[PDB]
Amino acid sequence: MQIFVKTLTGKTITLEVEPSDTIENVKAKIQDKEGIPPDQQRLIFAGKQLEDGRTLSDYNIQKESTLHLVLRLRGG
Amino acid sequence: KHTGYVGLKNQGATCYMNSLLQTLFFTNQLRKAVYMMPTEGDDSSKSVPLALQRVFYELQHSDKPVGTKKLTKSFGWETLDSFMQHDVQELCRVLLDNVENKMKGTCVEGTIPKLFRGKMVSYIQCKEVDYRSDRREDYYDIQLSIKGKKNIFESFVDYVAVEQLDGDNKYDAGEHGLQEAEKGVKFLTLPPVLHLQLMRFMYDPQTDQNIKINDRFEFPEQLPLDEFLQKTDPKDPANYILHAVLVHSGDNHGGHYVVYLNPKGDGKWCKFDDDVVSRCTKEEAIEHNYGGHDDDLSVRHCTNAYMLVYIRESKLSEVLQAVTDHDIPQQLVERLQEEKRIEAQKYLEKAIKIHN
Ligand SMILES: [Ca+2]
Repeated sequence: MQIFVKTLTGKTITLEVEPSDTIENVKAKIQDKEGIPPDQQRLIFAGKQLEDGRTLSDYNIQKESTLHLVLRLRGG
Repeated sequence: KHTGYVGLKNQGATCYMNSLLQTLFFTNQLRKAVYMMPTEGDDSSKSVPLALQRVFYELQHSDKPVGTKKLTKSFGWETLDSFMQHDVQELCRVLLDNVENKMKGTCVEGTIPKLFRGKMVSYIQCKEVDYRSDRREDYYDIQLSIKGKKNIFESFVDYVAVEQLDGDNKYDAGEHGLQEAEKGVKFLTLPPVLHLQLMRFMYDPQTDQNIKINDRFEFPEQLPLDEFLQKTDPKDPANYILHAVLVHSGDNHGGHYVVYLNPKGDGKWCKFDDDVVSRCTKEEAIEHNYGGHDDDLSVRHCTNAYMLVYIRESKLSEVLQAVTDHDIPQQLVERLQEEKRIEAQKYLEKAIKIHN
């Protein structure tokens, strides 16, 4: 299926994924389209940050769901 | 000092935590709800809601800096994780989701969504084929694009404007195969308490490093957002007031977090840097944190707002309603006093997970 990821710019990209895909697979599939390593990327879906090890279906991600990609401003 | 307010002890890297705690503590309506959470039967070495009532009680009563020691313990964290630097917004999304889950089933069930959640729409229209799809999302914050945008208003426009799903990102029309389309996003509702995350970073794959955006970005004291709603309400305009400015200083690897606040909703502001609380001007809290500021004693170049908190004019007497001891249950009060008395007698994860 085809979901939406909203990059750092704000531009919307598309990803082909099955609902059985782990978040790591989704992050790795962002890496091929955007170049961002899976380490540095955080995914947010309706306020819940996505967790490595769960799958898209566990968060009820369906066609046309928009995932928000953000990074980490670390701090002290 | 004549701030009356007290800061938080920093266990090592916990400024991101301290800055958030203040922001939430002064979200009054929220602080009340935390107080009324059933915890008599909870285990303090493991209860996050308990440790929060604890930090909120001492931030309200103590005239000495509050320790956040037990709060990390309730995360299921060891001492080392208190020396890890984290994104303040990442904490916000993990903590609030954890807590909303614990409030489920109690009397204060779903208090968090009532304050922070809104809705929006995502319209897709194929350019060549008559095919129109609609989807709707909830949000507890908004990611505002920063690079190239003067201020909050422009950043909203780019958020709500019409994008192009062209070439390598065609929309799956199922029957009609792949299709060039146009996506546009209108806001349906705006929450009583608005969390804004300023996308102050990017990543270049050609160079392979992520950079902090220290550019200038302007945010007003009053934020009329009615224009970005799909249907407006006359009895409730989408007018917001600045409440908190979460400030990250440093760029790239390092960091340090602070929060500026006018808790009571007045014009008086205060700077909460960990245990130190000091009064300050509006300019010190707003204009100084615009970023792109040239490294002077009054303001450093790599110091700028990363999260903003806005409260709807309409629902603002409600959100910032006063917190007395009348709103604190007696059963809580006793448990913390007994904790005091017994005390007198006497790879590292870089991903910020809460385990309880
Ligand atoms: Ca200025």
